[PDB]
Amino acid sequence: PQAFMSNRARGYIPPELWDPGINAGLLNYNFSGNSVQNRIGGNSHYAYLNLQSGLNIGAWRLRDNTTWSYNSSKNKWQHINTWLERDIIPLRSRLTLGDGYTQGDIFDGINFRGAQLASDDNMLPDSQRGFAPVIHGIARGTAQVTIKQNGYDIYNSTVPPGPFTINDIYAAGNSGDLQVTIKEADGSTQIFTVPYSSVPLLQREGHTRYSITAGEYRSGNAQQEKPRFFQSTLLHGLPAGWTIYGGTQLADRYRAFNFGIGKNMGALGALSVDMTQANSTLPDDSQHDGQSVRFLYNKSLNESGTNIQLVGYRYSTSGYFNFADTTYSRMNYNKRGKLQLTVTQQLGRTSTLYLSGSHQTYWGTSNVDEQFQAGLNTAFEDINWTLSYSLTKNAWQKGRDQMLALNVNIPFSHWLRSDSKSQWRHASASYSMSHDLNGRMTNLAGVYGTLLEDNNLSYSVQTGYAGGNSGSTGYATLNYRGGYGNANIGYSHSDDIKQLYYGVSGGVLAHANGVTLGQPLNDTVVLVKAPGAKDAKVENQTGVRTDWRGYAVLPYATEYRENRVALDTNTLADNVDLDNAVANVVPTRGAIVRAEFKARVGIKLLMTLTHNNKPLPFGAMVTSESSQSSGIVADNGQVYLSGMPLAGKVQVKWGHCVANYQLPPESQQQLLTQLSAECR
Amino acid sequence: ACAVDAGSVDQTVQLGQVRTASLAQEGATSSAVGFNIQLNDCDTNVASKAAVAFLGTAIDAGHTNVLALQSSAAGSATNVGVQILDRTGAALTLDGATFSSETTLNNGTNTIPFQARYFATGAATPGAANADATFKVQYQ
Amino acid sequence: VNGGTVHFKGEVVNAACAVDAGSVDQTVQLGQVRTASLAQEGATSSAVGFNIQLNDCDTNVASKAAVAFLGTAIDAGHTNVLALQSSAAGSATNVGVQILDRTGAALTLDGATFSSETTLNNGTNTIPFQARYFATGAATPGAANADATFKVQYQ
Amino acid sequence: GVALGATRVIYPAGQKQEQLAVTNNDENSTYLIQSWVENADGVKDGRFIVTPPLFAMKGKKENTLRILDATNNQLPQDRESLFWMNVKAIPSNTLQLAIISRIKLYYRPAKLALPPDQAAEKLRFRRSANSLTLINPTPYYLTVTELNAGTRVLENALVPPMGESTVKLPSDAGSNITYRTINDYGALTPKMTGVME
Repeated sequence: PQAFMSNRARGYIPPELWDPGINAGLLNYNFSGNSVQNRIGGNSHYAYLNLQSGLNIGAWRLRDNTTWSYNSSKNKWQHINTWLERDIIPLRSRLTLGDGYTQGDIFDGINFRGAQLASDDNMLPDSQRGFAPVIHGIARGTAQVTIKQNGYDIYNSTVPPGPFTINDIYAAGNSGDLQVTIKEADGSTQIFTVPYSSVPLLQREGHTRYSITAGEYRSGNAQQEKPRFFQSTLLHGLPAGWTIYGGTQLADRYRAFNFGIGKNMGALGALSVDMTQANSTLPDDSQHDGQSVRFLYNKSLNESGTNIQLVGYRYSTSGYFNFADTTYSRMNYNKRGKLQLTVTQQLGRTSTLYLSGSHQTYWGTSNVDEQFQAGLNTAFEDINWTLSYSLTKNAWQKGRDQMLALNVNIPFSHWLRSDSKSQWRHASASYSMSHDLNGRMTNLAGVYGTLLEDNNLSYSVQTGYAGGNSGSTGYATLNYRGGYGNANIGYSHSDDIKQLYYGVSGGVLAHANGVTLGQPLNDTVVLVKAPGAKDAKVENQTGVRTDWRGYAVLPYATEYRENRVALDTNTLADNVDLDNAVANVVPTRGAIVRAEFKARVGIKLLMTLTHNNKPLPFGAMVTSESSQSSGIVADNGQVYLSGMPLAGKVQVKWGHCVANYQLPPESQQQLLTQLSAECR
Repeated sequence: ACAVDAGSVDQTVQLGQVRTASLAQEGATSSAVGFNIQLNDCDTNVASKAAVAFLGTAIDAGHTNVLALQSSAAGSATNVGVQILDRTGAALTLDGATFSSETTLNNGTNTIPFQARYFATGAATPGAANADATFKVQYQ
Repeated sequence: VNGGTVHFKGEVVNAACAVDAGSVDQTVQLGQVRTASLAQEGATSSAVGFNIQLNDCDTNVASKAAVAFLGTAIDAGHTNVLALQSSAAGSATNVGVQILDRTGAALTLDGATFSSETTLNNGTNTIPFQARYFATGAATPGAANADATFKVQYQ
Repeated sequence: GVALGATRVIYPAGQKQEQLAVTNNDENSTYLIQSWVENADGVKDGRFIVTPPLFAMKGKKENTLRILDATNNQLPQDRESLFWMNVKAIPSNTLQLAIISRIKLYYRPAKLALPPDQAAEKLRFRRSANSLTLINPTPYYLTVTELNAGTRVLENALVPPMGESTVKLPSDAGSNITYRTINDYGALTPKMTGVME
């Protein structure tokens, strides 16, 4: 039966195929500079250099971050973060030593410095991510199952006569009505439907997420102290649409336990209720005990795919404080209630009305922090327009605080023809108008796009007008994403202010085969090594070209996934032919993986070989040891060779013959040469 | 306070070419393409933390976390949209008020990374997928 | 407190169908020749069935593809009979394989294509065919393996 | 089984090397790929050379065929030209099957009077007894599918540029004609109606 069979999920990659990477250095630099010229204060120069060093030795990844600031008057190198990370495959987890952040969802985001061992969801196959019901069934006789969504089929497979569990269903959005239809060979078809509603705290059945964090507490504010603390987080997916999530936050003065359950009621929707009980010692000697409840509701699609409602209520009784209040200074009003109501309604298949309301009441201070947001985004053909309104009445006498915004994007392709070769096709006009409901108007009309062959050079010229003051603030920007780095230069003109921004960002890899420069790196990187193939653009990426040595670096690669790295054969020197123009690499988190390509630098040759005035047979192998090349005879004795010298000899092994040949310089200059050489 | 870096106001991201084999059924996603939002002159004292929220047209009510591609004269792809991930790897609701994860504002330049991805709602027809989104930044 | 816009531009390209013929290596097994049974020209053998799946592609691009068979004809009269391709002691005499249709009509090996009429089986689009031996006068106890070529015109 | 990147390769004039992707989805399968180009008459020709002509693919792998031009600018620069690219996968008592995938290679002149978008609409119909001739004034190869003459499909037609293709029509069909042409990327254009001009 399928249930007893160890059927792997769709898109599953064995952990053995995962590439740890190579032992190599890493250095990402980002220099920025601002020249501000004001009539009142002459001119001033600001410089900020961000340097991010790293070393990937074995599987450990050491990373360090530093900042240097300069004014025009001193140099101050400032460390920020240092962390040694690793992935533990058997535990399906990631370990971090040193600085870091707590990714806690049940608890609040906490920055710390210590050891964190946390399960990682990226390591799981893409099919087994998010929330999706797992189908359990018993099929009498060999059957074929077609789990189909409201729109189309999803999972079609064959099931033996026995128990079967299917958990490869994709997330398929927040709401879905999966109709499971099994068709037996003999019996009539058996159908049943299951609806579902997903919540970010819900987990798949038999899925476990854990997080163990220990160490000192680090915060940007100088007032806050640095106490040692521990944090355990657990998220388990029970059968039948239940999820149990627990947590423990322990310290010297703060001890909290969070327990919560989430339920998938199907057509009704999704629910999540958790209670956190916390005993905290305030900055003063007083001890406070409290409990907080966070109820969260997600309604399914009302009408026919029109409305979605989210209701998040939070009741924090007096005496409930987060870890920050405990970690305040030695000597330094709680939220009685919070309500978030979000309603999204789609109309006309184009307009998407989003209404959001936050309503927070405090203990004692009866003033309520009301916040209403209304967005209306519509996409009529190429025109993309948006009207937004905001209204904020907070406790500290914020008044009405209303805001209105109108943004229109009009691509030039609306007027330009489809096949236009002008550079204006990759351009658009953006018009924005903002009102503060008091007479404050902020108009901004601009053109933007790209103007290079590879669409690297992105330009944006936007003028404006701020009126109460009447200031016409112009703004021009040019960003260039080349094969060595990104260079941006901009000119911001005001009534009496002229700002000149200039910056360069780049990445350096000191791998085994010399130093390679490229675009700024982003977690995992792919080092494409194609020696002898100079200035060969890679595919599906903008401005990533090999240097003179043939080594280039790809900024981003998906972790624990099959990603394709291809060299664009069109924009490659006619003297060079690649044995393989496409490679596949599966990198680990923050790993430098080498996608090696073999390139032949000699001329491209098509040889008609005849033996005893007879064409060589199909499948004959034609090699050349003079330049280490190989090929297979196609038909009529036609064989293809890449990377061959001007004058040479080849060997043919149909099942041992030699063929001599010479070529003129005009043939060497020709793109592809064709010659006939009778073999011995 | 501070503001978005010059040039990061209007940004364009080339997702590339994706095939129906990669996006054949609902929930199938392509390879994420990275892009960053840059802020300058953000000091720790004035604003410790910041986050962004994207506002864009949803392809359908059921999938509110993915965008809707605009129609074109040549022909627009059907049953496919653009999805914006985060540093943690989770989807972002395209509502104006739903913000992203908080970040620590280092003194001076600060770059926030994000990923753009293709999200297929059913079988995907070939064509050209172009989508727009508007982002607002909140400082804490 | 406010920001601008980000636009995403990309292309979604249609992909040609992946063709799977029978078992692995695009191989379909046939029953051994019966010397007594393969007596006359009209004598036949077991009509073994197989199928070709057009997977990893849309049900429209798969359905719009024309389909044809081709190969080497053994004789001028035996247009629909594929010549056996064997040069060894296992070569048989006056034998060959015929690729039939769904109904049972002979399929021309010249190359004249026809509409696929793919059946949308739960997995993917499928087109079923059959192969059977066709004696042409005599039989010999040998392995008469043949080779045919499948042509798919992606309209 | 091997697969091609697209069902329609459009080669613009003036380039030298077009690229077409070949992929092997099956993990355990050894193949020999042999590729060539024939003219509109199904005759092997050397005007386009696919490199490498014959190569060995082991396991799940993807390669790129480079279509090098050798026209020497001998083709017309007024209308599109049609060619057929054939890719054959030799799977190196049993009969073996070699699959030949055939795709359309459109040699498209760089400058054309009409953009590709408006080509589909301007397709007129000449209706007579047992004939539903399609006249295409636009300089593009029109791939008409789902040719509905009221309540019946006729067949799939490939109207040449500046040409009139012929289709046999049963007399029972109605006057109303609806069609839809395959666009550049391979999708189906929304169903248009047909004028009798």
